[PDB]
Amino acid sequence: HAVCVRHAFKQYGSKKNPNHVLSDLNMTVAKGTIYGLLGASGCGKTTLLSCIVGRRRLNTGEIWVLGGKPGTKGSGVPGKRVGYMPQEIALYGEFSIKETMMYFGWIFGMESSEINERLQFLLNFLDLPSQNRLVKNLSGGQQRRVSFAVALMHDPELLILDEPTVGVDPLLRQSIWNHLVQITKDGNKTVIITTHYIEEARQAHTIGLMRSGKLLAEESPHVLLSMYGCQSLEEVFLKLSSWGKIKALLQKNFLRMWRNVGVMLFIFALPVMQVILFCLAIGRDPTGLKLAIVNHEKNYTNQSYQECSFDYGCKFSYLSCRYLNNLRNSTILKEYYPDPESAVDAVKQGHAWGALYFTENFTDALVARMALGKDADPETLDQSEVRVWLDMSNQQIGIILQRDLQLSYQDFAKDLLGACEQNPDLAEIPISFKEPIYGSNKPSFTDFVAPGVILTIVFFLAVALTSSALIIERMEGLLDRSWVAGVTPGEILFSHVVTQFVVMCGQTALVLIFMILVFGVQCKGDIGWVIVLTILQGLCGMCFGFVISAICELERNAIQLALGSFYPTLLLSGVIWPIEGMPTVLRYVSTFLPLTLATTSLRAMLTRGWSIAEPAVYYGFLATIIWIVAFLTISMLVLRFK
Amino acid sequence: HAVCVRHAFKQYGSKKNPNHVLSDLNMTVAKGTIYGLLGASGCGKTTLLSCIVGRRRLNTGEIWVLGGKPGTKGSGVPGKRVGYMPQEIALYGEFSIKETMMYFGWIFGMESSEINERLQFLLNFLDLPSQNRLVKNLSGGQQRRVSFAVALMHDPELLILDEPTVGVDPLLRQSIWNHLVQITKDGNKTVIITTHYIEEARQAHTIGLMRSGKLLAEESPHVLLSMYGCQSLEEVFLKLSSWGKIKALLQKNFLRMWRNVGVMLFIFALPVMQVILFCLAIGRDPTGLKLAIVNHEKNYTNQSYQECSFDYGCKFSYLSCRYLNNLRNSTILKEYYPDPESAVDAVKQGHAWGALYFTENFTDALVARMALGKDADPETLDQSEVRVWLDMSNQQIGIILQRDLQLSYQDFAKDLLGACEQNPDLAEIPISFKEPIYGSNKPSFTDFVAPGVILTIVFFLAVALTSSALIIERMEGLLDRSWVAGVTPGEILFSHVVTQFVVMCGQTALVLIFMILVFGVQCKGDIGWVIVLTILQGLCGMCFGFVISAICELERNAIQLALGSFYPTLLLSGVIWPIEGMPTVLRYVSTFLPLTLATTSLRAMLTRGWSIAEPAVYYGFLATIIWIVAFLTISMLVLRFK
Ligand SMILES: CCCCCCCCCCCCCCCCCC(=O)N[C@@H](CO)[C@H](O)/C=C/CCCCCCCCCCCCCNc1ccc([N+](=O)[O-])c2nonc12
Ligand SMILES: CC/C=C\C/C=C/C/C=C/C/C=C\C/C=C\CCCCOC[C@H](COP(=O)(O)OCCN)OC(=O)CCCCCCCCCCCCCCCCC
Ligand SMILES: CC/C=C\C/C=C/C/C=C/C/C=C\C/C=C\CCCCOC[C@H](COP(=O)(O)OCCN)OC(=O)CCCCCCCCCCCCCCCCC
Repeated sequence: HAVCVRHAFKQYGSKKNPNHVLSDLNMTVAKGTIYGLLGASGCGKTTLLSCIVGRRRLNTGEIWVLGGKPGTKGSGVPGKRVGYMPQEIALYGEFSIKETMMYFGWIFGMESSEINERLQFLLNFLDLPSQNRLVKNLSGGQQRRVSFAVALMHDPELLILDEPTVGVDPLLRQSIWNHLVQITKDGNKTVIITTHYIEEARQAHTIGLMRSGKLLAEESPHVLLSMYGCQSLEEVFLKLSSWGKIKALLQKNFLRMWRNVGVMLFIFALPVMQVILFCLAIGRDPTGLKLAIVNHEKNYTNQSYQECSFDYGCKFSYLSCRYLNNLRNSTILKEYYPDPESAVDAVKQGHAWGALYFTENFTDALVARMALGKDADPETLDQSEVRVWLDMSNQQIGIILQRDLQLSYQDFAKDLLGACEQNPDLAEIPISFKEPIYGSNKPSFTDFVAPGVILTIVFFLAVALTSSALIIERMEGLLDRSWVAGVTPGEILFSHVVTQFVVMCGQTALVLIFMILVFGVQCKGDIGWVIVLTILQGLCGMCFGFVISAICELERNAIQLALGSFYPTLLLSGVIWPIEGMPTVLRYVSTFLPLTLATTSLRAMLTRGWSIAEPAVYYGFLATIIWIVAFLTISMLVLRFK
Repeated sequence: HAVCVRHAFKQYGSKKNPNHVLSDLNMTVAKGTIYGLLGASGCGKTTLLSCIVGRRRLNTGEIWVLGGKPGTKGSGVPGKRVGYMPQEIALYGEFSIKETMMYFGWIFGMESSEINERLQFLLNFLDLPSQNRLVKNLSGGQQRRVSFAVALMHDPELLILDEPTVGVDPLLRQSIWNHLVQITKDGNKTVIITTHYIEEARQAHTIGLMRSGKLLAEESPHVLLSMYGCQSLEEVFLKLSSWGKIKALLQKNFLRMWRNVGVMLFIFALPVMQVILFCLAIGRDPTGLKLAIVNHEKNYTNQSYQECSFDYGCKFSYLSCRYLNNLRNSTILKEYYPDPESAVDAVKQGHAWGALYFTENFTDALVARMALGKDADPETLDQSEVRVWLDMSNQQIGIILQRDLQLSYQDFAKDLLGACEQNPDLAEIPISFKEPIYGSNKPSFTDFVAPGVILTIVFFLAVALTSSALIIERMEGLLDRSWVAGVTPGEILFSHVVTQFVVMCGQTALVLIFMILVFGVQCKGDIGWVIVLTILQGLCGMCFGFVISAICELERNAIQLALGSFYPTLLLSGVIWPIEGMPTVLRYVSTFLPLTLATTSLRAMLTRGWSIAEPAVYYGFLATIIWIVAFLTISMLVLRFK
């Protein structure tokens, strides 16, 4: 007996809306015959076929297919001994017909010599175009013909065809039925055809009519016609009551990316462009700021000329052009106005960032202030000071202008004394800053954000790749077709991890080369542990794509959940601002987030050179390991009940 | 004479590898009969039906349906004079059956009173569940029946049914065919039914067999059988040789998103949550910074207690506990260590950010330095100074620590004199900063990024909503089904712009309220023009969704195209860092980007209170207007050659 289903029962949904898809179903399929299964809808037959192949399980009843229970190692129901043609075209695009044949033959263990003979025979028999034509370039009928040829290549002892000829040319239909008759006759082969056609399954040696989840009758066609006395079948029906699989899967995964230029540009040319733009735009010091200078010790000539001239040695000739000489040249441009009212007006518009206004007696009052110290009259204290009106609406620019205007006075003051043979240490505030313990006196903001950009690119470009791949592959029956072919779920998962591991290693090479070698972001720590931490974040990101793909069933719902969690964690992990800004209550919560302790750990490796032994460094390695385990437990728990 | 087709030549390709989908094709449909079209594949017949309806145009020949050419004057072919049932289920999910019938009835202009009678009749006739059940909750065999009911409800004079009986129970197929032969009984009605199943189109009055893009024979079924002598048709086919339509579309647009809890949360609850997290974590000043104080003038008791006391009046008792009282209590936490080389070990680890180290001779050396002047010996200048070893690996924390330590010395110095009846102005550097022209002396970074975050949320929440809505509709056949109902593309586009405009107004109100009324972000300028500019950036975002949806056809390629331009534009529009830091060549390129000049214009209206008359303000209005027109032009050119 090819198949024996006895007292099959099946339920769907919850108790609120029970669905008795199968109820007390009996079925028998002998060896060497064709068994047509004609049903009204398209659900009971598909559910029965899924129970036969082993995908589903019966609530009550018994099944004996090919010798033993489906998928129990007592028989080879999922494997080379069965031939499956799904209702949908569960084929791979971007695959030539020859490549599809090779992939499935390797999955079935066929040698490459016989695959070519079978391919040539099937191409000659099924009226198909050249083997090199990609499947995505074919029409619906040719795609269905290729899907039918896939189920015939390994010569199984049980064929399960789901509407094999729905719109096939009538001559081709006749040839197909003749071939099925030839292979099934006087042999061990069996065919089980499921169709909505009532009038095509006349050549089936036994017909089973489905209704209300049970077989109304099951007899030979002409026997049914004679016994019920009807001219055609419709009148009778019109009654009022293991390394070869992994190698095959590895060459499929990499070839599914090479034929998508959009995918390669998104996961290999976007990080390179993102890193280039970040290192050129973020963190650098502003370097074009303009200042309106009103020097009343010199005559006004132009808005771009002042003839600031003085004597370098001594005698303190001007001291207003001498201060402006020490001003830093890279970030401040000098503009000249003849009136403090005319210079403040420029600031009130977008023509300057500040005003200076040296008074006409700046020199005399400044010398009389240093010489007569600790008892200077209020008149001197008012005529010897520079009056700066600043535009402090921008925080970072206001910081630079205040820093560069007070720092230039220190150099100016260290030049006045020292040119008259005095020590320059007399012009220093008692608060003296010694050599920094870490870093330097001129830090950069792009060194603070660089650790956060590296981890965010790797983490969230693996959530996108895994969720998209495992969802579009599951929705078109590609996973269910290869499961019947004999590919265990462990082998499906192993190949995805290896493929994703290699991809994330290429991204790590590109991101770290451009950040460090080209744009000169310092790495004072161990380069070996930076590579390990970046990769561990990629695996943690990949494990989050398992959660998303186990919850969401549509692409549009997965991207909302991926983007709905990428934004909040970016603003709480301290990538673009120090973690010390948040309140104490909000600082506790942010620590437990996936990327918070990993960004802190990477920032200490690069900016301070700390090793793995430091508590602040290995806390970012233990935090990723916990989240890898947590993301796997949640994903496994979701699949348990759903 | 309903449909006449003469010499209908239609071809697909680019004149290099042409596909002849149609050839010399003559076809006449007599009024008052049932016509079956029984081709093999599913593309030639579908192409012919699309030409008949009016969707497409031919290359040669004439098409004459119901009086005149389709889609032109002289006929009502696209409208209420035809009834179209597509090959795919083109129904709306999240719609009850009653709501679907009301929607399609309003499209055809029938009164809501007589829609009920048709609904009840069709419900009873087609054996369907209660009208309150959602379409998505129906099975696959009931959605086809609902589609058939939709195609039959307004009582047209020409029914074009595309395989209405795929998985229908025979007891219902008989009733459907009886209804079909009953309505078209010596009347004005015609049915054009196209099937792959030859045996079921026997009841049709006329049959046209299609092959290779032409009709092999077109005669009565019994005449076809008799003239060739065959018993069934299978052997014979073996031939080796406006208001009301806009109102209806607005209800459907506002009900599609109200019935999707995921969509409501993404576009209404995520912008609110994003604004809260940004205003609580980004831009604020660090607060818990710890310092390691070494004070050799006092005894050492604990790591948290030092018993610092002095005399407030005069005589300068300790002057090292006096300076520490002026330290800012908010940002600096004081810790005490016994040795100068022991507190540096705390900084080397993560237990502090700096060290202070007041010497044991600090009080006597400081009072002997300020009381001497310019003649202090080098020994005194070394014993009267505080030595700070800072951790400058963090740029932002390094600024606060240096600013607070230098500022506290000014308040300390301004307190020494003033308590001894001296002029406090004596303790000032000549560089004196007057009152800022714009802003205050303590600017906030979150005020710099807030104007850039408002525009980014609104712009990219419209690219997401517009691209997804217009891609799901087109790929599911819903756009084409309503076009045959008479809904002009002008009314589809007008009702979409209205739907998005109302949504972007609600988003603007939520973002502006949670930013200004709560969290107190300053708004100096006019609030009337802040709302206008924010909405104008929303319309530019929607127009970018037209370009994406007209270029991409799959869901996943629009996601990558949208994200592939979101990230590069964020790093070039000066949202998170001043645009003055970028190199000059990159600065010129960035000003032409969609969001650059708009962010600058909104920042000036918020932080300085500038009006529309300032060039820096209305340049952001001009750039948004120009990019709106450019985006609309690009979408039209793409739709021309595609
Ligand atoms: C995917 C996961 C990750 C993707 C790869 C990640 C690349 C690597 C990481 C890059 C980081 C490096 C530099 C970061 C520094 C940036 C500073 C910042 O972070 N700024 C902050 C603040 O400070 C920033 O301004 C605030 C920002 C957020 C703004 C909101 C934008 C939301 C939309 C984004 C674009 C559209 C995407 C299309 C999805 C369509 N969806 C839908 C489908 C179907 C339906 N339907 O069914 O209709 C829909 N309905 O609605 N939507 C529907
Ligand atoms: C970085 C990691 C951070 C944290 C780690 C982890 C925590 C654990 C993972 C936790 C995720 C949590 C809950 C997911 C649950 C259940 C979804 C699956 C059930 C059904 O929800 C349907 C589809 C999917 O159902 P689907 O199969 O596709 O539809 C049927 C198709 N025929 O869900 C969707 O769209 C969700 C769309 C998310 C919108 C993103 C913006 C969110 C803004 C803030 C949200 C505010 C919440 C307020 C609560 C209001 C309650 C009414
Ligand atoms: C904010 C404003 C920004 C800029 C202002 C703009 C002015 C113009 C905007 C122009 C953008 C438009 C069209 C671009 C062109 C053409 C795409 C559509 C044609 C055909 O591409 C097929 C499908 C579409 O076909 P599909 O529907 O998916 O398949 C159907 C199968 N039958 O496109 C896709 O793969 C989208 C996947 C995008 C990948 C993102 C990568 C981001 C980093 C790129 C790095 C540098 C790239 C260098 C180019 C090298 C070329 C080898």
